[PDB]
Amino acid sequence: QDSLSFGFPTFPSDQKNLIFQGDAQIKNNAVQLTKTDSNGNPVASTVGRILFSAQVHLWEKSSSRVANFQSQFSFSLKSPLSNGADGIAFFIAPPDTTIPSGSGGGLLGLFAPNQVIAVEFDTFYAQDSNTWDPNYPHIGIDVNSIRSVKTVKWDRRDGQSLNVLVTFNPSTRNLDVVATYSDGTRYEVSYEVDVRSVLPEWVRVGFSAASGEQYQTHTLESWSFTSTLLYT
Amino acid sequence: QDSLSFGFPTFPSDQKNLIFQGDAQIKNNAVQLTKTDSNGNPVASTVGRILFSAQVHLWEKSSSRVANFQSQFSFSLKSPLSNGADGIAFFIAPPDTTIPSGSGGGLLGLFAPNQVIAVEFDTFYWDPNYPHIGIDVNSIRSVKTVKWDRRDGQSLNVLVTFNPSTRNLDVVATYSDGTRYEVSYEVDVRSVLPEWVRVGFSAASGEQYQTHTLESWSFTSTLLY
Ligand SMILES: OC[C@H]1O[C@@H](O[C@@H]2[C@H](O)[C@@H](O)O[C@H](CO[C@H]3O[C@H](CO)[C@@H](O)[C@H](O)[C@@H]3O)[C@H]2O)[C@@H](O)[C@@H](O)[C@@H]1O
Repeated sequence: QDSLSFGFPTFPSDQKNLIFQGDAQIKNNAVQLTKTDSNGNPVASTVGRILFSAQVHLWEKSSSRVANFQSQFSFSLKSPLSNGADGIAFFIAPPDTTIPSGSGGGLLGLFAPNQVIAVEFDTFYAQDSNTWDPNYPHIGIDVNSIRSVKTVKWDRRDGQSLNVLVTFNPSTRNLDVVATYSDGTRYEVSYEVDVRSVLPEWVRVGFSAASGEQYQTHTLESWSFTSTLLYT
Repeated sequence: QDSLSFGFPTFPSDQKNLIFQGDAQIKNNAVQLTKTDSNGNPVASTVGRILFSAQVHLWEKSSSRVANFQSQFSFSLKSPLSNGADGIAFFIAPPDTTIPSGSGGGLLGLFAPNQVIAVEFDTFYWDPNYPHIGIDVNSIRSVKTVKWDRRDGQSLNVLVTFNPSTRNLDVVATYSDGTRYEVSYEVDVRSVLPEWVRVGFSAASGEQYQTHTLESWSFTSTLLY
């Protein structure tokens, strides 16, 4: 399909178009990328992802067209542990992408010590962070192996939902990420990326989270996505 | 997804979201629901269907909601025969539906000699004369039809639409010259189809054939109150 759109104002249990991976599953009409005990609280050493069944025709060489697309979602994070971890992330990878062996923890079930595009919302520590301020969370644009090729200071607000909007326009190869809270608190970051130089014409779009030594929930509450091939 | 929506201006060779069943394949950036030869000509004994991977939530007994969708598409039909048969038909069956056994001939690969709705364009021998566009709700094939005109090689733009607000399923098939055909049968979809369904097409030809070419297809569905 040149064009594809789908939305989940909410995440009821009887899902069908979502490829749950890892501890991923539905509870309380939402998606827990990270595992969560019986009482709802997050556990440790948990990782999970979910993709949308239908693949998105990212781009097409035969017609020199790239997909102009938008991704709107919302996630709230919760955890007793004073400093939740590690983070959630919207990614775009090849269709057959599966959780990389040992990609848990600060890798967010995405990478392992690929070919991907991602907009991760980290909250873990890095005693060497070279593209952010470690002693403070961050939103990072991950292109291929290069993690956070551009970041923006963020804030982890326990239990509070964060409405985000990932929009990529091929007419500029401009990927914008606008995340905001309930009280107008606004966090953003843009970055020129040529989706073609890093992903196959056909990909899969979805989310990933993870927790290692420490934890937090990564409740995916709503989502919407649209992509359309544009000449050029 | 409470709302699903997709569009294929055309059908290239690299389709990742179509469940090809039977002999349906892609050729000339279109879907050859029925099979053709190396010369691209229709043949005998054959049925073919396609489905859109992503299931469509047609209604929700929970929120008691019903999906308000819409499906447009175009096809043409070629055969060296003057009485080419049997036809192509848009449908909505459960996610597991797969070409029924011995469903060749006029069964369009949609009926065995289920739960499914379908807008069929029968060209074969519902006025047992002129072709007809029929609405097949579940097992009752064609509970409402309208004479139709087969025009070899001519595209037929079709707009099947369902509205939970009146449960009216409307079909509007028109040609280049403007000739328009329409039909619309009341249908409490909840009555025959599970909440989760798949959409797609089907066609076939037994002893009389033709080419069932799906050239494009747009679909959108959104649950409502
Ligand atoms: O339409 C005029 C022509 O009709 C021809 O009749 C065919 C024969 O009686 C015999 O072969 O049976 C077929 C129908 O059976 C199969 O084909 C139809 C159509 O493809 C299909 O619906 C059915 O399920 C089955 O597969 C007749 O069409 C023949 O009499 C010609 O001489 C005549 O001009």
